[PDB]
Amino acid sequence: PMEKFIKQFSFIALENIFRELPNKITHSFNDINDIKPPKLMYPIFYGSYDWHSSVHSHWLLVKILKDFSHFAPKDEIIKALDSQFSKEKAEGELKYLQNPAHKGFERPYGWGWFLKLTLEINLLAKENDKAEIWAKNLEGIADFFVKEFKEFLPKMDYPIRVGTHFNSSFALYFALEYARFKKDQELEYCIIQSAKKWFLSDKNMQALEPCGDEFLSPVLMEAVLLSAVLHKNDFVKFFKAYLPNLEAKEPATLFTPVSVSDRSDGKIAHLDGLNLSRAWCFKILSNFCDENLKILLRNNATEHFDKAIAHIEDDYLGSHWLGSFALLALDVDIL
Amino acid sequence: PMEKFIKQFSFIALENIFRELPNKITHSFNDINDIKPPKLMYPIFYGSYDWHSSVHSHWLLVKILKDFSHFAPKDEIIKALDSQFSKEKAEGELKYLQNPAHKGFERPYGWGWFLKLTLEINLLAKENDKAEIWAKNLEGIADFFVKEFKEFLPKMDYPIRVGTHFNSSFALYFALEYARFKKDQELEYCIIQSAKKWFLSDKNMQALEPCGDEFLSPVLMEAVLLSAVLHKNDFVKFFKAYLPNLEAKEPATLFTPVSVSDRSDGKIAHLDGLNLSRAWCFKILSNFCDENLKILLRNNATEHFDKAIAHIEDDYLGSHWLGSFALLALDVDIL
Repeated sequence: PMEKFIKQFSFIALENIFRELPNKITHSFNDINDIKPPKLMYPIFYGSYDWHSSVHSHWLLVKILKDFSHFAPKDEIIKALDSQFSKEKAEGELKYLQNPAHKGFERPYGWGWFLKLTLEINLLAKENDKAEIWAKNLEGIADFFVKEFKEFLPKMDYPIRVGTHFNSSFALYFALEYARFKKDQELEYCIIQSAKKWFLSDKNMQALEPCGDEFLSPVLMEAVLLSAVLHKNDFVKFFKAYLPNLEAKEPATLFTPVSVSDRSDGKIAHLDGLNLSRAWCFKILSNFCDENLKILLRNNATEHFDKAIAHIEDDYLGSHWLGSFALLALDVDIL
Repeated sequence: PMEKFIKQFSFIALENIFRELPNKITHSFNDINDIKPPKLMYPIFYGSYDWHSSVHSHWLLVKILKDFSHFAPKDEIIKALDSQFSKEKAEGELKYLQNPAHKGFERPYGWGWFLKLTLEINLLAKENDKAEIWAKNLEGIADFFVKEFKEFLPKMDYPIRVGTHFNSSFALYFALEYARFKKDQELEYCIIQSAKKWFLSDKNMQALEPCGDEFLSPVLMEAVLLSAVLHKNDFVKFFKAYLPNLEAKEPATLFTPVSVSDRSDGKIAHLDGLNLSRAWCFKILSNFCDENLKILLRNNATEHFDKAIAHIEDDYLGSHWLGSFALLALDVDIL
């Protein structure tokens, strides 16, 4: 069952990381000469349509290598990642990141996904010596993003709730996993304090969702971050007041997989990812529920997943990223 | 009182529209040679930090020329606009827009602001012979955006609510003004039908605002669009059920000017614009209210405006755009 998915995910992500065109850059500069093709600006992450999608397509391959290598073109993936994760190319990425004219680049979606990639590489490095070299070569970029989080989070009086790549909860969820693995107590504290400051008074959520270009659910992603930030007992109480009518399938929009009118439009194509990431969030949250609601949410997750899984290769505007959310949804630890 | 502001805004905008650096592009391409400095990609709108801010800095200058010329450096503005709005440069912008590899560029914020610019030029062309020529030279670009709107709105099953440049209500508010001036009945119908479909069931808004990078209020901007879409008596009934506790200043966030922790960060700097755009929206909405709520919202608007107006020149990350929102708020007809 996973066999078909892993083969498909492998093919997609391997094509993504090397595919140069089409591409979209979001690039600030104060020097007219600092306008170059992505291949030169981003020596590793130039493919997969944009920088952050290339990062998590690399993550998808690392995750497949760590946990699903029997289903995957293992040798091809290892050769591909080896030529990508070199010291010189990583120094090129760090050079772009550390240039003051590029301040704010990829905040926070690329930051969180990069820490998730670094985390997955370090976990693979527990058994694979090549991944220990990859982890060493990418350490400087990871340290850059950790520092940027520590510098920026204290400035955030307010969260960013929208279900696009600016979503605060998504990026901090991954940064928190990274922080706990690295035992970065200061990053962990910064994230926990920020989440509590922003979200602890949220209750009886309206959930005006989805919006036309969202690939994340504002209310679910926030709950998922808080499921890692709060103590279990505290989270269960918070969650019951947060969405108090879930057992009646309310708010109804969360139990209705979203419609996708045109997969050839880059923004509307995000809504396929919403059905996938809703499935992912529902599975995570199901582990904090009593048995009846647990199964209800997992059934809901499967209905959302099934509405999107068949379309992840319809268009490169989907296939350059949807595989990562499909695997995230599939791989949640069911407890 | 307006005198200081108009001379200030003119001073700011004339520097903006010709200032090349720093700059930020959001640029998609399917040809590796299609990566050029903004001055070549956008022969008119290469300045003022980014394409859409350049467009509405041009609007600010046109608006000043039309309605505040006694306070303005008219000869300098006319000379600047004359060299900007040439047939050759407009054809260059249109060439970029019509390239299929650039599909979706600047949707919808740049679209609405360009139609607002075109509207103001066409109004100025009733009295100024040079604006007649500018309007002819920009007509192809306006026609392009009108066509892209008519093509895309039927695909939007869901609105975009976030208070950033993806905000549907902001862009459609300006596009609707343009449509009514041009007597484009189809564009008007598209907008009205979209707004009704997206928003008519919204009631008792939670208003989890602001978020950290917003320069628009989701709930207010939506009400402002509906104030132009619905008949007055329908809007009055809708608005009362929409924010039922406004007369008791609830939700409290709408009566609290937002905090701006760091004006040197491009995203946090948006929060200065939010205080200004809230003031603008409150003034518009006050004209639809009974005397009690009218007075409350107008006092609230003044406090929001006063919290931001002094900071609009603190940093280029603000001055490349804040003047336009200051003028919008100052220019609302109090009825």
